[PDB]
Amino acid sequence: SRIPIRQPYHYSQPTTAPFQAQAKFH
Amino acid sequence: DEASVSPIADNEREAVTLLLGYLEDKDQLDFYSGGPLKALTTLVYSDNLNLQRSAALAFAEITEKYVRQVSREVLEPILILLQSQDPQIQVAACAALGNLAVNNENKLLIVEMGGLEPLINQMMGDNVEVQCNAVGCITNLATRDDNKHKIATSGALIPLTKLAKSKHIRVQRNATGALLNMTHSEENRKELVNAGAVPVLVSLLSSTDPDVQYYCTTALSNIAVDEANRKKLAQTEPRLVSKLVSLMDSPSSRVKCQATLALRNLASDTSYQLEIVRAGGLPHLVKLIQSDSIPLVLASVACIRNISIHPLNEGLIVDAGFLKPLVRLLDYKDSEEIQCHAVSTLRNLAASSEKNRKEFFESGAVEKCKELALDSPVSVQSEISACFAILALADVSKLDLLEANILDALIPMTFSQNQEVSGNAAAALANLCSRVNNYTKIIEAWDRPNEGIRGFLIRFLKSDYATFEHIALWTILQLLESHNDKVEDLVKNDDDIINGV
Repeated sequence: SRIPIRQPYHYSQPTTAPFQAQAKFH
Repeated sequence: DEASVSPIADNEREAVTLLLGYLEDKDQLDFYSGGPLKALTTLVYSDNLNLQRSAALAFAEITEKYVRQVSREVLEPILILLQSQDPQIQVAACAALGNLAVNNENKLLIVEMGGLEPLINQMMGDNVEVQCNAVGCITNLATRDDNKHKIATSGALIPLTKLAKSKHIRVQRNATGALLNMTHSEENRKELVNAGAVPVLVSLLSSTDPDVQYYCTTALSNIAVDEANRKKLAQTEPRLVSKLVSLMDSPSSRVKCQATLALRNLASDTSYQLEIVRAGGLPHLVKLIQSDSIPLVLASVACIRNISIHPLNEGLIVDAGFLKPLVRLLDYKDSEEIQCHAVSTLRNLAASSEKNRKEFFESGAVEKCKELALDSPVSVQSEISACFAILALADVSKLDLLEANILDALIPMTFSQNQEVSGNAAAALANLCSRVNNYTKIIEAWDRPNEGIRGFLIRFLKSDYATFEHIALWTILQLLESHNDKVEDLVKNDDDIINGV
């Protein structure tokens, strides 16, 4: 019952993908 | 004039002949300045439709050729061509504006000169080519952080949402690309959600087009970053989880990766921690952590790290055969992040229940952990430390751990200057000494290795960390109440008792 507790922010936190779209024209 | 007359004014004939002169020596002369520019300007202002068209085609081909930073005066005429009603002029002018919008400064300059409303009204006309090109302009302009705010608060998200549903693939690609580029900041994401473009994206996860489905996957992945968004999506579109899960086996690999990451972002919350497992994503992930491609491995192990947080999933996760691929991932030395994710996963699995413990041990997890308990980054050391601290609380497992020479790993870790490592290692060591039927391995490790338990107690008695002093004392009392003569006279050394202050 006295297990070590995981920190509330101890997980793989979400990130914004760095990809940016490029336009294609005529 | 006096000898003859033409339908075209003389300044414009001037412009056309000069332009003819320039278009066949592009090499030598700069076109965004001087002669070429005044020619093109004159042709933009003209009465004659054909000359205007000629100017537009010129601009388009030039901007297609090379992109540089340009002045006010390069932009105004193109902005006036944008005001035209001639379809092909609109096409060429837009294409030129986008080719210019490739360069970063030109993005800000274009938006600041008010190109947004022209582009928007172009997008709401129903000529497909000008839709494609104008939307394309918005796409390229939406790649500068300064702009996306102003783009969002201009009302362009409505025609973008509209055109993202186009039956024409070029338009759809540029549109979803734009919508994707509107998901790099939190408030842009808020604005994007408000426009009601989320159901469109979620639906377009089923697109057969590589570019479209990748853009929508990345966009949704970016939206899942915000918690409020996650909740609202869990409420609004329930099908998302399923579709992403199926996208983990897409033809294109970047889609598999990005979808896995989206599933991680979602797995930040518990409802998704369960619903991903219901959707049967465990197989895909098992396949993925054993893969060659390290971005897939990274995505998948981060994802499973997040999913393993919820206790109720544990059994399923073990019964899907995750343990040994994870232990295998512990051998990966070159990626600290993969190690951290895998060991953290192991920690989660162990911390959840005390039921499939046997399978956990049989996976060879503890021996690998012992192996890396000193030769690893402080992150991995910390997670291994927590893991040991967890395992050493199972009374039935205590003697087995002691027998596997776990003290040879624990005792040195209590020297680590990291609070987590030293602390949890010392706690584990302490709980291994508590109420076991056999104090053999405890005895053998009294002095060896690394000064042994005696050294440990002596040191931690003089720590200022109250908790550490207390785990030392408590250890001592647990050894005194062991009912084992040998150890009780091992305590006869009073380095311990005059330092027991």
